[PDB]
Amino acid sequence: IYYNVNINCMDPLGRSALLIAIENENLEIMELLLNHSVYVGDALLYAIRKEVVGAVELLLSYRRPSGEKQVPTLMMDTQFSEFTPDITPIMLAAHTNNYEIIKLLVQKRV
Amino acid sequence: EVKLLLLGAGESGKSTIVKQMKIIHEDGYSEDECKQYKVVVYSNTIQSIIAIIRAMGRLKIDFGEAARADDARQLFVLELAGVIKRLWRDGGVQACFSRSREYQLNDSASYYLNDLDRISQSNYIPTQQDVLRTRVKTTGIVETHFTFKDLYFKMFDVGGLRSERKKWIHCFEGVTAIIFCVALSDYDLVLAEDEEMNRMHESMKLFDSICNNKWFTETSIILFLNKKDLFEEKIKRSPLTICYPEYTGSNTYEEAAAYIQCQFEDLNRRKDTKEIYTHFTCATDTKNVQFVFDAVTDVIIKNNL
Amino acid sequence: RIPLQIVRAETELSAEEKAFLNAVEKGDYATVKQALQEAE
Ligand SMILES: Nc1nc2c(ncn2[C@@H]2O[C@H](COP(=O)(O)OP(=O)(O)OP(=O)(O)O)[C@@H](O)[C@H]2O)c(=O)[nH]1
Repeated sequence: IYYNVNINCMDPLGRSALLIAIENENLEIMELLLNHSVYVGDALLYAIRKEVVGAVELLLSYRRPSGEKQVPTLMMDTQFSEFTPDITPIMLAAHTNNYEIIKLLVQKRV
Repeated sequence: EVKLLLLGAGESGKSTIVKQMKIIHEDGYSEDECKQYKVVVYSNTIQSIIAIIRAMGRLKIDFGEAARADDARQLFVLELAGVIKRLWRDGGVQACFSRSREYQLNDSASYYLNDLDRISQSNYIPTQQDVLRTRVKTTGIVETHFTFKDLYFKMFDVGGLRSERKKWIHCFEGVTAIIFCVALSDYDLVLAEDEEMNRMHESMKLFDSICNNKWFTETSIILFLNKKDLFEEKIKRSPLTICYPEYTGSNTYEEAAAYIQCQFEDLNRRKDTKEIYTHFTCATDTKNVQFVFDAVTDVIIKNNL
Repeated sequence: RIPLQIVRAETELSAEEKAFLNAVEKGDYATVKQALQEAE
């Protein structure tokens, strides 16, 4: 209503609100930040490295429903990525050695 | 190319500036286009007198004459011209009109109601000023294209109300300039969507958002302190302290206007980095808007060299 | 490229069974009691 706060704002350490929700494993705050259409770029990599099954399930399952008018336009958040740009989610899941995330990724034709 | 956003709270004058970009930069509304606004003039007139009558209950105001009670019943069901005239000229109705800050009344109400004889003729064709004075809410975006000084203006009119905010985020890409409209005459008014919210504080907090947003670091920020004509009249009867309890200046146009300008310009949190280009405007005055928009265009050219 | 598939068949759990196991994992007593009472 007021446009006061950029929801995709970063911190001094390079984490966003969604990454802070993922690191603390707050599924409620994670889904609440997802419901307002925040930026979701590379958050699945942070969830896979954190080895949270519920966060990986939420990031896999929420990206499909309720996508309307592209994404809201956002600029200059995309420079800082802890994960390398060559990395893909199945490869990082293989590096993490977690079984459930690998199974959920393999089920989706990867 | 110049991407130009018209922003501001509800009823601040955005779409009226858009109407002016038609006539000022182009042949403008045709008789036939004027005729299309007749039903809007009528609706604005009828809805305005209804609003005043309705408010008389909330305000504990009686009709100057008992005979108006049946005119009021007739008005709601609906000869119509006669009924509206008698109501409008009633002393109770006029007492309520005088207190319109205590309810929600269109700015052009008295404009039309005072011209009822003219607008009620069977052959009535709205004048260009009648069109400029019309009130039609603006929901969604109104992108129109115009060319000034050979610039290809891509102009975005958007809804000023808080319900219309969702559309604003999509249009923020590549904005050369924002004209942010503020109704000067709103210090004592409350929002239609929130009657515990003063309109001028709402306009400040948005301007706090829009001026300091990181999307508009390189965008030229133009402030139209609009409805200068209405403000000039109102300031002589409604004190600025309603809005700004700390104000110790005069209730005169020049001093009170200057103070409002200062309050808005103070919201800039990057004053040693960014200008606000402020103009006092009457959006319904073609000559004024042409002069101001010319000046604005010069600022935009100079800022894109 | 290299295709990848589940070589050995693990049957997928239904929505109600997955919700029941998640409720048992989170320790919510009332939801597990409601599911057990609705199971029969
Ligand atoms: N006389 C006069 N009337 C004005 C002035 N500014 C606006 N109005 C009138 O007051 C109303 C406000 O103008 P609008 O174009 O509806 O304002 P807006 O900001 O576009 O409104 P939204 O549709 O809510 O965005 C209209 O009826 C205008 O004719 C002004 O400076 N002088």
